[PDB]
Amino acid sequence: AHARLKTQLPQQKLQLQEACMRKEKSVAVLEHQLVEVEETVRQFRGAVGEQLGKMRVFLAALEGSLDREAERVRGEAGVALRRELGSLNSYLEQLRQMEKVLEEQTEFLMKYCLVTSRLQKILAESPPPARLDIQLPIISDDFKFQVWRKMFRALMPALEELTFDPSSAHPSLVVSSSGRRVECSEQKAPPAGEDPRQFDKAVAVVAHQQLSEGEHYWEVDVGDKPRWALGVIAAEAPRRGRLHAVPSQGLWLLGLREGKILEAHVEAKEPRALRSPERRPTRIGLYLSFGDGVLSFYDASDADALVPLFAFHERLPRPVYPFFDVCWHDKGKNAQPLLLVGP
Amino acid sequence: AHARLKTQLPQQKLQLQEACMRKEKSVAVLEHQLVEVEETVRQFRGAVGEQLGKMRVFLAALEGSLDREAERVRGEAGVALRRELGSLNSYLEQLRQMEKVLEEQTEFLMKYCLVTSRLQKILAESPPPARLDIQLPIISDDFKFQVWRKMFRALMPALEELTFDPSSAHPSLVVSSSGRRVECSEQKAPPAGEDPRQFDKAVAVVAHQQLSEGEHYWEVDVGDKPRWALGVIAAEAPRRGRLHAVPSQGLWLLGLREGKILEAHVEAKEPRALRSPERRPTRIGLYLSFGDGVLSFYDASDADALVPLFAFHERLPRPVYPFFDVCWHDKGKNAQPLLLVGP
Repeated sequence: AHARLKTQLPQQKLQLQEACMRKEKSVAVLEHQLVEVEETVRQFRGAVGEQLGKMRVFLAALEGSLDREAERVRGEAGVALRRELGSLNSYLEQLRQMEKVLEEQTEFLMKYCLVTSRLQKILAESPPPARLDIQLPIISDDFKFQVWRKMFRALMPALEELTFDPSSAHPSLVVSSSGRRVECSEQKAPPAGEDPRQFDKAVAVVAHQQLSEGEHYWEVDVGDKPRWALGVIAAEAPRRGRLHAVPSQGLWLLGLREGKILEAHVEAKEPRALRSPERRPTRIGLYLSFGDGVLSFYDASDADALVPLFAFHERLPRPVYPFFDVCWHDKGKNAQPLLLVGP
Repeated sequence: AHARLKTQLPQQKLQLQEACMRKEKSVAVLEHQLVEVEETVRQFRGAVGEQLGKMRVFLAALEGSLDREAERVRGEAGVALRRELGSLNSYLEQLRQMEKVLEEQTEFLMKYCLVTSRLQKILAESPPPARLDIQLPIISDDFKFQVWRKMFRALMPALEELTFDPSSAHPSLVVSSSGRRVECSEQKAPPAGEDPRQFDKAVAVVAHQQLSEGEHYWEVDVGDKPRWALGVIAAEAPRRGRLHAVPSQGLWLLGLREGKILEAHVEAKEPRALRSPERRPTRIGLYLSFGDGVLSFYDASDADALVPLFAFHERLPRPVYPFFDVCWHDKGKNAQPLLLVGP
């Protein structure tokens, strides 16, 4: 019995040592967990400070602009009214000199004609009364709302530097040397090449830059173009031949056709039409955020107020090229170009 | 000739004195004009500072709330993980004591059973592994937009203290003692009195307070009430008998009828219907600003995001009572009350 216990005791000692090692590993895990919680709280504070500081720097920029405009208009008004005051003071000094000369028989008769002529000239040279016109921008109760809508365009990041690929371009379309303007050519196009990257039948161009992650925003000036489409195309999605404008094939579109109808190309038998704004879209900004997987099309005709049109909410694959369907030229009826707005 | 000139000279002196007095008056006008321009620039700076400081104090309040929540969750996590660390340290100390006891024939055999039993109890009392769960609110790219919509409710002023008049109330309607709840009574109403202030046939109540000038905002919880109307009534507008819901008689309404249809009562043959939100309105805030003459009805179901419904833009007369058409009780089908939301 003693030998069995003496042989079993090292096994118990080894088990206790293993338990102590596991406890030490758990204590190290707990310490690193506490450190990581503190670092996560610091990072959350930093990120919320970044967002709210973007809001604060927009507000400070607007306040500085308004204060500078008020200072400039006050300076101009002060300069003009001081010119008027100096002219009035000169006229008053001349009138006082004329009165002093009139206060001072032969010499009086000799000087009376000159004094009367100078007084008549001074009276006829009377400047017109000044006008109380100050044209600083007035701020009513609505003004804060005018700021609030104005905040939206400021919230979105800087316009993504996008350029048009000549290689992926449809053969009819010609891309300008700057890379921000594409338009259809009335002349006959060359036959489509064997390169699968360029579009065969869908008359469209995709931008050069490759959106990968994070928030992105880019604006397209459409003008008064009759029919077009703006959106994103999946990199794995095929391009040769006609393309179904559905998220399932890999196209997220906001195709407008026949001038008035603005239909968002959602998965269905037919792209369901949205409601047209009271004035036609001339400049539309696409906002793609990969973190929440949203793609929103904001009508930006006035840079102050951006009104939403449609927002896809499904998760987006990486990477999606921005996509611009300029469509057929239609014997000059659709010659209006889609141009990227650059900062 | 000399006598005529000598007699005419005082007339010229008096004319010069009058011209000098006019010039002095003009100089005083110019000086006061410059002072008033400087004061107007100071007042414009003060007003824009007030609006942008309202925005900044909302942003600072949100930042303080988020920072306080982060600090509280860090403190709770630290307390819990320190409890776990203390338990692990106690277990490690017990294991070290057991190992030291095992390191130290008759005495060893006597103590071996107790040491083995204590080691087995310590091994069986092993705490489960900790879980890395921190529930601070995560902020994605969308979070700033979540702030921006949240700014709207913060931009509007505090909820106007409004109470229901029992005297102007329709005879069927009963107003609670607090003054923020009105509902129809199933019992038969007394005959309408000769007082012209209360409504004869239009089943409605107007609030006690008299809006005079400036921005004002007040919220009504409608619940799931089938038919009602919210708006403003001109003080000069007659109330006895049926009232045409038009701005020309003096009623600005957002009457909802038959549950789904939400029609803004604009001047026409028929009140033109708006578009219904995807979920029914349960709480609607009216915003009246006399400076720009706007009356806007914002659907406020979530206090963060307020979506506009309709905005009258015509100039409003002073003073307009807020107006609440609770309509006929309809044998218990329309017994749901309209209650004013109070801060």
